[PDB]
Amino acid sequence: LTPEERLLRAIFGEKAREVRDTSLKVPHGESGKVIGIRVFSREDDDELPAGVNELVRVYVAQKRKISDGDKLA
Amino acid sequence: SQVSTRLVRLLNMVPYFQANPKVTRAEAAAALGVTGKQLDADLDQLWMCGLPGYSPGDLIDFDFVGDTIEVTFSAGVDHPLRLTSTEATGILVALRALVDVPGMVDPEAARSAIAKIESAVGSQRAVVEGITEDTSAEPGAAATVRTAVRENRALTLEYYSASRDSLATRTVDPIRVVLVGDNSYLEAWCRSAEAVRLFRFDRIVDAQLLDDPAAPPPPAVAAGPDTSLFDADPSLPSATLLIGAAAAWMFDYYPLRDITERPDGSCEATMTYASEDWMARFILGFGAEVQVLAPESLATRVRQAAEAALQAYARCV
Amino acid sequence: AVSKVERLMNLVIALLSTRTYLPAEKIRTTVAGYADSPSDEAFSRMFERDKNELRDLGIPLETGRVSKWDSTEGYRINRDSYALPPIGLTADEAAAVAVATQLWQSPELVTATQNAVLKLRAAGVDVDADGVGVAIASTATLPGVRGSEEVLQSLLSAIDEGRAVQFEHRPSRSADYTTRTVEPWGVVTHRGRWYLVGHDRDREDTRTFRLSRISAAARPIGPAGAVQKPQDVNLRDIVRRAVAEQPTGERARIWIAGGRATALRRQAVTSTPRTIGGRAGEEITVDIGTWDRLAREIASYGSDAVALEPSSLRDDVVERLRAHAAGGER
DNA sequence: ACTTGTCGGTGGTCTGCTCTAACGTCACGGCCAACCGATCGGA
Repeated sequence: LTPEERLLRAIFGEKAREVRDTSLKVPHGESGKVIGIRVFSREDDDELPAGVNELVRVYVAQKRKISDGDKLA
Repeated sequence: SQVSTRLVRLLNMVPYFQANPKVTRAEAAAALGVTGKQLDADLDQLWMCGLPGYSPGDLIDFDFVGDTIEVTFSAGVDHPLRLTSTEATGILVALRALVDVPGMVDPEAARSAIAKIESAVGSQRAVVEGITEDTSAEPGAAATVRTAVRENRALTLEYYSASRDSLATRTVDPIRVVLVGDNSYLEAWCRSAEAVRLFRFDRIVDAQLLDDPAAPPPPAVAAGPDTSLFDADPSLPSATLLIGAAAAWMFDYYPLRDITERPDGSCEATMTYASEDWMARFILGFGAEVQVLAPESLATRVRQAAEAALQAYARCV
Repeated sequence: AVSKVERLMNLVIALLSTRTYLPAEKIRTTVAGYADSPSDEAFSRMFERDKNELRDLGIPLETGRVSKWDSTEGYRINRDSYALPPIGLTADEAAAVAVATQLWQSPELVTATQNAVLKLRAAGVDVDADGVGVAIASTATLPGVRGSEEVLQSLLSAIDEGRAVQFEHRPSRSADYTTRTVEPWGVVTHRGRWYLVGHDRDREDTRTFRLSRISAAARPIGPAGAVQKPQDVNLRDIVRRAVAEQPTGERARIWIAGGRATALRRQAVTSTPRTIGGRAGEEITVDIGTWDRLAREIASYGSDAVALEPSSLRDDVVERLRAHAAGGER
């Protein structure tokens, strides 16, 4: 780490752990209401591909009304 | 070795300082049993060692407020080191040895300590164990004695004097409790005779608590832990008796002196006696196994007692 | 220039604070004190010595691969095994520990007890001995605790190592020493007296040996882990059976003069006053137990205690009294 | 009294090289399946 980052972490007390944040976030320009979550784990006897331990899929549902720019025909 | 013990102490200092937020120098020195300079050197050595990388916000940091010690960054030292087999075994052995001693410690507390230590270390039935799960043989006199010692209150004890073979009720003020050999003795000041005497727990039938919190004289005059004024004195008479080979019971329970070996059993020993009657009873108990040699007066008294006993048995039916 | 204690402290801190296994090269480069090694072999020898010393202190080092995709081995100290579970101690337990920490006298036992007390105090609880105000007077005259100190330490060490014990034991000072080789099982105390429990390899029986009789030559022999005592065996029950065999013997009626024989008065089960030969007293029906002990107790009091039944005990007492009254010639 | 540089040994794991002696002896497989224009090399 850069010396400034180490100094800041020392001052504020946030310990520097060897972890990288990879949180899943909603992509740009998307929203809606979560309707279903499916979680797969290797320990539950699932035919997961080799090297994979956890796999979670989140479904987002959205209702789109008609507006400017939409194409009708 | 010494270095290993120093390392263990230095590693376990951090949890101790975390447990007590503002422990002073004197308390730490008393807890660790070390001098001030040694504790200061150990604290300095512990101050400048910590996380790899060696940043001032990474290694162990303290906060000195006057003469107080506080921890600001444990550097991962959150719990003390575990207990090795030897020290845990020694602690368990000491606790199980002291639980059976009457009056030195409450049996319930000893059992609770044993259970908690076994749970913490995870020991099993393959370790040292006691004889009785629940004693229940305490008549309550030991608890009263301990309460009197703690609260410094007058106590009444009915002590059986083995030398004189009589029951004497005395009012004494407890001073301290000491252990001699395998028989713990209670040390207290008796106003009836104005002297310090040692009373054994098994010889006390019952104890009565009184509301007379009077300070005993010895604390105001002399409070020596030993006070063995009559335990071993040259003024105590000594009896010279012949001991047979068969009568080997007394070779262990009594302090025989001047022991000499003879295949024909013509060599005797010498043992002190508190009272003439006690020595006479001790001689008469063994029967023909013990022969009286000196003094002549003791032998004559024993012979007269034996003749009187024979006459009494002849008269009785 | 880094002291050995500082080096070991740095090493243990680095191992504890690292969640992944570390190879030797990373420890050499990172941890201070390992950068002054003139050669790689010297560093390896020093690291092996330090690791052996740390392992001797009970720290549970774990060795494994750095990663599932790598072959090099690394080092890591488990935090769960390194940390003892928390325990809450009351005032009574603290007083008990403070009283018990001042019993041993051997330097090894004293050091072990001091280390255990230090660890217990650092766990969070407080132990104080000045509040109780109880000390120990006798320090070199105890035949059970002080006398049987090195022997007890050797037996405990052998039990921990799971090895047989060879020693010399004699039933009495009159008898001769006999070499005994038994497999230890445990130590049980009764009335403040130690009793070693084990199985003899020369007689094939379970025997209890009093530690006072056993000399200090408690040599441990046999490979470690070769002793597997059954779990269902209750050592305390065996010790209790060995302490006393005869339950109550028989019932004997003894006449004792009133006001005396308090020791025999306490042992009386039933009492019945009776005056014989112009002397008042009470006739008590008591047990027998050890015949010799009862005979000695009766003969000690002389005319104070008069035996009535059985006739054999009265005859024995009369014979002993006649032998005493013979004048010491025989 | 404690500790360390220097010396030598075991066993396991990862990595590389050399050897094996009945007789054996010259490959299928084939896309491509457009369209126009310009240029160099044979007949």
